[PDB]
Amino acid sequence: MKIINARLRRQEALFTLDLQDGIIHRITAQAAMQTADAGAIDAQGRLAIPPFVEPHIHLDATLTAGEPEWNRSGTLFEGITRWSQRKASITPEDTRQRALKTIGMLRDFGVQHVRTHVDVTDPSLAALQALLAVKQEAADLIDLQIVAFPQEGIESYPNGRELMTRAIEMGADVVGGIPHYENTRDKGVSSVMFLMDLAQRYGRLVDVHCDEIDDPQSRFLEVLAEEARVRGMGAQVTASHTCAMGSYDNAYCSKLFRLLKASGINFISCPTESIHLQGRFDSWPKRRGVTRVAELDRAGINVCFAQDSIQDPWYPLGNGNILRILDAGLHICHMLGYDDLQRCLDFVTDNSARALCLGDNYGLAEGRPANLLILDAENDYEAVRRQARVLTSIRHGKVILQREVEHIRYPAN
Amino acid sequence: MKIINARLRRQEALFTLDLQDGIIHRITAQAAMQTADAGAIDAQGRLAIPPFVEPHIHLDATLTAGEPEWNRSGTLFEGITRWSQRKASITPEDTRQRALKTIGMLRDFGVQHVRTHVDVTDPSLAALQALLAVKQEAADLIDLQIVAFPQEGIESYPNGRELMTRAIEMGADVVGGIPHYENTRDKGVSSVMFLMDLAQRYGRLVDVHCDEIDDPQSRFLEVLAEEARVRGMGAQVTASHTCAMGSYDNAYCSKLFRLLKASGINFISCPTESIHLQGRFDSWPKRRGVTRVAELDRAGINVCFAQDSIQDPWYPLGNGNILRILDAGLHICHMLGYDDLQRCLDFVTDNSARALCLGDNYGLAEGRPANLLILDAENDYEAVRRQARVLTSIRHGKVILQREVEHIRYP
Ligand SMILES: Nc1nc(=O)[nH]cc1F
Ligand SMILES: Nc1nc(=O)[nH]cc1F
Ligand SMILES: [Fe+2]
Ligand SMILES: [Fe+2]
Repeated sequence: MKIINARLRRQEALFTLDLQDGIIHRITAQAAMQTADAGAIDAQGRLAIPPFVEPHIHLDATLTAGEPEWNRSGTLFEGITRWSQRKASITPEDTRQRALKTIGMLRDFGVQHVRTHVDVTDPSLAALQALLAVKQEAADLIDLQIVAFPQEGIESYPNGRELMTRAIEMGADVVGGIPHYENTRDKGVSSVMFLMDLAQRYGRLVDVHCDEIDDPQSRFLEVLAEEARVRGMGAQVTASHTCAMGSYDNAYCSKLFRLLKASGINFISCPTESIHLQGRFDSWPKRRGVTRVAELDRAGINVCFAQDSIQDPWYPLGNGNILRILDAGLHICHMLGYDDLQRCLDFVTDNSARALCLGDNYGLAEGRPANLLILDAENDYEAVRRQARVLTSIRHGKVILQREVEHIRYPAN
Repeated sequence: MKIINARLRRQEALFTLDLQDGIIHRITAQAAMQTADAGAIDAQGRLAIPPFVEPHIHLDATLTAGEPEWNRSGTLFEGITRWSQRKASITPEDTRQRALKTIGMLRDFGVQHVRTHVDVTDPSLAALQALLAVKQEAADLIDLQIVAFPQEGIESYPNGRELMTRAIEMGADVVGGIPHYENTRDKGVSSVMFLMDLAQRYGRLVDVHCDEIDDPQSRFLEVLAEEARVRGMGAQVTASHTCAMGSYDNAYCSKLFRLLKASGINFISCPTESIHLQGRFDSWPKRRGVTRVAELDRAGINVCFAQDSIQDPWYPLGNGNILRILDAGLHICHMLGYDDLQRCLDFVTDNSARALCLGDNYGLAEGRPANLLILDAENDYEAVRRQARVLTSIRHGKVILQREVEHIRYP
């Protein structure tokens, strides 16, 4: 299949992309606009990018907001209580139906790579069973990674170490954790030691809910980064949230950055989720509660944005559109400078792909899989400013989604 | 013209809206999802609302981002510097062309009511002249209100008082102000006294940029509210921004609220603008810098949301879509409760209309102007969740915008 008149990120020239056998066969700069022969897609000067990535979402909990009760306080902790209640009625088929519906939303907005956390603090591991099957069933739309996520703690929940182990042995791709939620500081530390041992023993990736709390004493990130560094696993390890970093002592944080850089770990921020869940224990002034995204990025540290929740016990909105999350993140993290906006798509594509260790299975380069979108915009700035629609989504060389370009009529002239 | 099968806000019932001679002739409850007759518009269970309002925007500065230099710090103060530079080459034609294009964006997203601030710290009053003209020219799309806004201060700029007076004489609807930017506290206070005298003498509305700064000592709001209360002009008065309130001592703020309630003034918050401009002088933790929107609303005080800027020396983004602003404000102000979401369109429709004193010229009631939208959603919650598109905009009983319903194909 041929795509002509396509823009590529941060370049002026138009390109033709030749897709064959499910991979990108050739990419070639054109002289100017050209005409689509039969069986050629004309991108019409629109941007072609690799697919959006959703590197952190809770598909087991998606679409359960209000069941059986609402999170009245809007806090992380009440959300956990509400989820605990909903867990009483989770079945594999219930999980499957909700997850597939949310996957449809992600697909509608150009997401082809998803990393989902699944709560394994449930002796039945019902949601895990369902999502391991969804991974197979939904492969025509997405590549799904599954994180074994001990929502109620590893050290603090009955048989927590055993449940994490079962989940990894069943084939969860990523080992999770929640050290700030363990009952004591010492158990928070030992949970990190366990999960890293587990990840290393089974050769899995790591993605830990790390310091998702406004307490400036929540410093489990240093433990994770140092284990990553010592074990030589940096690239395989992601720290999600790190909200407490947004409240750290600045002298400590400056020291910390040396280790963060040295460890080579990745960071995920969920700005719409954290703006909603953080700052709840302040009066006024009210902190933003988001990690230091701009600063990590300027230090050469890989950071990206994620939606986290869609209509679940923690977050009542969500429609699958990662560009809305990008917009929120640039605002809250003070990244609306000219240079930030010229490359802002990094934070929902390339950086996220690096966090998920997609390697050569991602990106527009000859020889890589033919997975791409055509966006209704010419560049990064216009993409975020207009919240550009995904006009075409192509997966394994096939068109899986097509939108018409919006047309507004003015009947009164 | 007849619209059938329309949802109205916060009800499950279906309605027919009958429009004649530019007004809403009849609103009738239906007993079913009806088959449409040849002439009728079938809303198909979609929500009909009065138009979105943009109660605070700077049209004179719109689409000037980067001219002649960028706001590198992303601060309110550098923004004023860059604007001062851009103002050096502002002309009426320049203002008119940019303002019309942004008005086009606002129209595209269902905005029919707009209050623009115009910088009158300019002895040529170029932008004001242009916008007074645009108010008439663009009346087929929007009802525009103009605020005489002394960007560089009243007491603090050469002939500031005389320029404010001249701007009002020329026909500005609203008297503006910027007390926290005056050079001393005492001059901030005197500027409020002057601007209230000016508004009261010429019978104009008031809308002040009030305490747009993270300084907890910035307390001009109390002076503004007290003057409003004493003069009996609360309903005519609006305080825009009030970012400092998000940093006030809490005992003081609790006391202040009694005055805010008694004064009857309105509040406008610009969440995307403030999240961008505020908190710049903190390290960590970093404050939100937005006023106490949820608290004002719970105290029965009228508050609403606005875009503030579209691609200007203060804010590099913007596309005219007020629903994105609503989204931002609900998140940043911690108003994502179930109850909040069920009525969240208040903050970009009814509340804003109240701030602009639109009265019976606004709202879906018999006898009122046939100005309304059909949104691609059934209720407030879905409208903000999906960022619902405006499918139809009707003004004075005529369709002025039509969008196709989006249809995704899956091959
Ligand atoms: N933000 C969240 N934190 C958690 O620990 N669980 C689920 C969530 F959505
Ligand atoms: N937020 C703003 N404050 C001002 O004083 N001027 C212009 C703006 F856009
Ligand atoms: Fe999460
Ligand atoms: Fe303003």
